[PDB]
This record gives sequence, C-alpha cells and structure tokens, in this order.
Amino acid sequence: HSQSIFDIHPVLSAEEIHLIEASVEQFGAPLLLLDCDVIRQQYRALKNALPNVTLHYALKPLPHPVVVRTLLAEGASFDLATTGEVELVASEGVPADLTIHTHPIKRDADIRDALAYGCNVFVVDNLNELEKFKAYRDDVELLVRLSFSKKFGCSPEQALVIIETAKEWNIRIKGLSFHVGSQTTNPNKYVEAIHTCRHVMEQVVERGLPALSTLDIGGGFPVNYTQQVMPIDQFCAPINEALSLLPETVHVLAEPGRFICAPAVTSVASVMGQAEREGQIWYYLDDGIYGSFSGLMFDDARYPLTTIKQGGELIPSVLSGPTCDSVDVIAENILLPKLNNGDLVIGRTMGAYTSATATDFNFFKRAQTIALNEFV
Amino acid sequence: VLSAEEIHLIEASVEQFGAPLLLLDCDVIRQQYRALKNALPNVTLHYALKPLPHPVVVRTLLAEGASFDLATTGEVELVASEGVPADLTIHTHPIKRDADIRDALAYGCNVFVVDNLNELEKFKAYRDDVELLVRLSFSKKFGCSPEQALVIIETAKEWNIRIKGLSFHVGSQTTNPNKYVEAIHTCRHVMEQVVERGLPALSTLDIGGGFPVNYTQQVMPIDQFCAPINEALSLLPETVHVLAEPGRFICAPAVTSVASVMGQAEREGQIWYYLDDGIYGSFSGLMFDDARYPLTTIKGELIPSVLSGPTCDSVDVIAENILLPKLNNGDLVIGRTMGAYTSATATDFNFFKRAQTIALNEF
Ligand SMILES: *[C@@H](NCCCCN)c1c(COP(=O)(O)O)cnc(C)c1O
Ligand SMILES: *[C@@H](NCCCCN)c1c(COP(=O)(O)O)cnc(C)c1O
Ligand SMILES: [Mg+2]
Repeated sequence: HSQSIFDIHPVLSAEEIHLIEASVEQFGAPLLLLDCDVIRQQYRALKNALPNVTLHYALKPLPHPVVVRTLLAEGASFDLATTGEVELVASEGVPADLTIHTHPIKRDADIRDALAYGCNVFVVDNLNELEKFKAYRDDVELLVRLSFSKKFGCSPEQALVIIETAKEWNIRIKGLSFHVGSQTTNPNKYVEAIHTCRHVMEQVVERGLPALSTLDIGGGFPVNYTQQVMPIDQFCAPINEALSLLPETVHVLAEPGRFICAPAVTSVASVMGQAEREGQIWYYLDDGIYGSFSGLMFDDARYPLTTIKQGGELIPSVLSGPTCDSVDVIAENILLPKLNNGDLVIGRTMGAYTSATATDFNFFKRAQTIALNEFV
Repeated sequence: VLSAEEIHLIEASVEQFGAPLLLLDCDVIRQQYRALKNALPNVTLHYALKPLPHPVVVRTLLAEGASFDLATTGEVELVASEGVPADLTIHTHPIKRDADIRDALAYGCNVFVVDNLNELEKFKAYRDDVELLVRLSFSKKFGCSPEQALVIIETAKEWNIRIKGLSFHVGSQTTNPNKYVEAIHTCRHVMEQVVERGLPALSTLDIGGGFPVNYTQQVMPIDQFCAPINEALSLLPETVHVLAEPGRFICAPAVTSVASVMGQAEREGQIWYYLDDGIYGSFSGLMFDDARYPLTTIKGELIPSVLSGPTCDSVDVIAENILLPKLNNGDLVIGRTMGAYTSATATDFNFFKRAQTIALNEF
C-alpha cells in the first residue's frame, strides 16, 4: 500500500493544491501523502524540547519503512512492540543496539524473536512476566513499568518486589519506565511520574539492591488536531525540571510516536457520489472509518478537514466513507461548498493511528501512501 | 457450554495450528442457509459476502444453490475466482465509481442498485447492459423516499434505463420482523403507483438482509421471525419475484474464535488476562458492530477478571468485567457466534498476526 517519489523531475496553498492534484492524477485516490521533511522537523523539535533524552520512535502509530529510514539517518532510536516491528527495523538496517522492546506481555516466541535480532531490553510489570526471563537471564536487561482503564504498569510497592525478585533470580534490571497515555495535554502527569520513579530508585539503593541506570518516560507528547495544544518546548519545560532531580548516573529515554508522525501525513479522498437527504448533501468518499479514518473509532480522533474547492455558498453536508455501513461516517455535520463527483477532501494531521489501524472491510482498496522528500 | 467433542476439536486445532484461530464449520453454513430457505419459501437468497467474504463459505453456498450479493470489485473477484456464474449475482452498492460498474459488468453482473438521480445518470452509458433496483429507506445513509423512488423510476423511463424493481435494507440484527412487514407494504404501494402512472411494471422486490442470530441473548426462531414477512409478501402480485440479501444469519453462527492467554496480572481486584486476539483483530466487531459475544473457557471458583487484547492500547479490552476460573498462560478463551463482522473488520495494528481461519467439514 505504498511507494516513494525519489525523483519528482487551514487553507491549502497553490503549490500544495498542485501537488495534491498531480498526485491524484498520477496515482489515483485515496492517498496518504507522507512528507519526510515533517518527520525530521518533528524529531528535531522534540530533541530540542527534551535535551539529554534518547528518543526511541514508537513504530506503532506509523510503522512505515521510509519513516524508519528517515529517523535512523537523523540519529533516532526505536521502540518496538512485536516481532513484526522487529522484522521491519531489521530489514531497514537498524542496528539492534538502537532498539528497545516495550510490550509488557510477551509469549516466549516474542522474546526469542527479538533476541535473535539482538534487541535485549524488555519491559515487565509483573512477576508472571519476570519468570519468563529466567531462561534468558544472561541475555537481557529489563525496564520495570509503573502505573500511578490503565492496562499496564505496576505500583511502586510491586516494582520493589519485582526488583528484589530479579536480584534473587539473577536477572538484570536496566531501570524503570512509564507511559502516561497518548495525546497527554497536561505535562504534570510526567512530572508526578518522574518524582515517583525517582523515589523508587532511592528505595532500591536504600534496600542495598543494584542501583538503576535508566528512566524511560514513555510517549504521549501531544500535537495539534482541531484544538491548540501546548507548544512542545513549554510542554517539556516542567519535565526537564523534574528530570534534573535525578542522580547524574541515570540516563533518560522516551518513546515518542504520535508527535513525530502525526503532522507528517495529509490524506486525500475523492467523492464517489452524492445525494440530498433531509436537507443535507451527503458525499460518499473513497476513504472512511474502515480505512484512514479508522482513528475516529479507535483513537477518539477528530481531524481538520478541507476541500480544494473554495468560495461560494457553504452547504450543510455529511462526509460518508465508502463502505455499506451506516456507521461509516467521517463528519456528521460539516459546511462545504458544493462538490462534484471526483472532487477532493483533504485531512490534516493524518499520520498517527490512521492507516496503521485500517481494515479491508468490503474489500475496498486501502489508501496508498506516497512518500516524499526522503532524501535531502 | 461446549460439548466434550467441541473441546477435543478446539484443543486438537490449537495443537496443530497454534492460536489465535477462527474455526469455520461449513455444516453450520449449510444449516443456516437451509433454515432460512425453509423459513422464506420462494425467496431467492443472495448471500452478502461483506460479513464473511471467505472462499470456502462461497464454495459451500454455491454447492447449496445459493445466489450472491456483491458490493465491490474485490467481492466480484472473489466469486469469479470461485467459479460462481454471474447470473447468480447482484451488485448492491448504491454509490459507485464508473470503474466499479465496469468491473462488475466485465464479470457479467448486470443488476445494480441506485437511490438517487446522480447515480442513475451514471447508467446512461450502460443502458443496454443493466437493470436497476431502486433502494428505498423509510435507515440513515442510503435509500430514497417512496416519492423520490417514483421520480427515479419515471426519469429512468425517460432515459431508457431498465428498472428491475425495488430494494430496502431495514438494518443489521433486526430483532423485530415488523420492520420488514412495514417496508414490504410500502414497496407494494409504490409498485401500484408505477403501474398507475403508465410506467413499466416492477418485476422484483429485494427485502435486503438483517435477519438476526443469537448472541448473549436468544432471538426469535427464524420460522417464527419470517412468518409475518411471508404473510406481507403474500399480498404482492403473483408475478413479483422476491429476493433477500442475508449475511449475518448464514455466517455468524458458523465460526468459533479461539485465543490463548499470553500473560496475566492482578490490577485492582481483577485478574487481567492478555490474549493473542482482541479489538484490533477478531473482536473488532466490539467497536464497529456494537457487538457482544458469548465467551467461555475449556475448564467453578469464578473470579473477577478482565479479558484484554494483545495490542499496547488501553482501548483493546474484550470484556471489562467477566467471571472466569483461574487460567494459566496458554489456556484458551473461546468466543461463539464469531462469524460475521469479526475477521472481516480486523486490522494489522502493531503487526499482530490475524487469527488463522480453519475450515471444518468442507466436504
Ligand atoms: C502507544 N500506545 C497506544 C496508543 C494508542 C492510540 N490510539 C505507546 C507509545 C507511543 O505513544 P504516543 O502517544 O507518543 O504515540 C509509547 N510507548 C508505549 C508503551 C505505548 O503504548
Ligand atoms: C450489510 N450492511 C452493513 C452491516 C454492518 C454490520 N456492522 C448489508 C447486508 C447484510 O446484512 P446482514 O445483517 O444480513 O449481515 C445486506 N444488504 C445490504 C445492502 C447491506 O448493506
Ligand atoms: Mg543496549
């Protein structure tokens, strides 16, 4: 569902419109336009906002080989959750030492597959999981994931029990991790977590256990959809302050996903047909909630939407997806100029938890991703 | 409950193929088809591929004498690849690109649906080749008003486009057959108005899908469900041929899901089990189909538990509160009535493998 252009030969600009129209002319709709310049911009902005933190890109929101290559070249590390993600980074020549595996609940095979690639950092949040590493004790170092509806992470008290048990079992503990949740708009969540982890690290030392080397602050850095979020520097300011209280012997990781990929993709769908229903014009698009807009369902999402056509009468409209399902609706009420069949509907901030969560329902073709600007 | 033989079959399948699995019983496909045929005498049944577009289901139904209801080029390619003659098919997507029409025609499917004049116009170029069903609604996304149906039928005559008849779809998992009856009465009246306007008489009524199945609560037996429907159809002229587009009724009961426990943890007074299938996989119907499936274990000291899917996402939970016996890693969680709008709406999120479908009793 993807190809690259390596040789090109609120309101959209004339240049953007031209690119969009040329792309539909060349490749046909629906499309996802991936701009590698934005991947780099986002990575650089986060690096500048969170100095002295190793950024492990979480493949989950957009596990795209071009994104992986772009980030590798930029100096990024990676956060893997499955054998499939291990295989993707392996195929793109990512050195295993740049990777961590963070799925807290793993089958024996999942551990073996990652180890075979060379990824040797894993996460545990319970004793049942810890036991799985006895057979691998020479080979691994573990992050213990804390939580403070949450599905993963143990309590601070449980974390100490896990760490003490790992010592008994001769299993190395690399450090602690947490994930405050995706699209977190309040940085105080990070601050409170960091303080708690710091206190846990102190308790480990006071108990005479090996001192922890690493804090992994997870993902969740927010981006703008239809509402303004805190600028990344301002967002990370209190985070940086909390981190500064850690011992100098602790180094810090994060697992950003959405922040890096979300702004980098623009969706393009076309109108297949249309009908007036109870005073609204319904447009039936070639992409929807079983496709690139699946984030409306799984990610509680809302994306800015626009049209190339602008000006004249704005009409109460409905944007429907292509499937036969009445649930497949992208915008229940939206003002739009009158569109003809074949006219384009554009979605912004379409990079994260979109195509990643697409289906093949009805066998409608998935949007094709077009990768731009990888080199230079 | 699971029978001793069901348990043996499930365990044997996991022994051979691993987990997660979807066990597809072709005998149940046959049974459901035969039961609906008996319940709705003289109605031609077009299986909707959408809920479960599996090659073995298509072959099984073809052999049974079934017809087919297609929505997309992909579905056209599926029945074609399984050798289904085009005359057993109808294409029912109301909103089509020119290519969608051409692809269906290439295969030989010549029956299409329209619910508006914009769509009707797409068929001028194919007037020699097509006959159309006009879809009424009485709900939200498709179907014109009875008054609009008349405008469409009249301008089709003007444009020299053939109208096969009328269609409707009252909605999936319709538990009250009285919605069909009201639909049928309204269509009967539209048919009368066509004749009274001096237009060509309509040959066909398509009553759509929506026949319900038992999930966690029982629904009315199919014979009883359809009794009032047959009564309503009996008031039609004897010359009208009746079609239906059952999906869920045929496929839903034919599949049993099998997942295994990858790991587990106590989280505030509940044991969480993390399965190898979930809301991004076979249980995607929890999201898209507003579904709830009966869930059981192979195994009496029922303890408060949560069933989570495999993905990292906190949304990926199958059951928030369920009483289960204590399970060990590797133990199985079994879902019933897992045939329809399940695997069909699976994703590849996190690159977790989709459950493998195992066809049983194919021959
Ligand atoms: C992502 N977790 C699931 C997000 C599901 C969205 N519908 C996750 C990330 C990346 O989160 P992000 O908000 O920066 O994209 C990082 N680390 C862990 C452990 C995650 O689960
Ligand atoms: C199915 N329509 C969408 C169902 C989405 C469920 N989440 C459909 C059918 C088959 O319906 P069923 O209830 O018998 O499976 C038949 N005909 C049409 C036109 C449909 O859209
Ligand atoms: Mg290392």
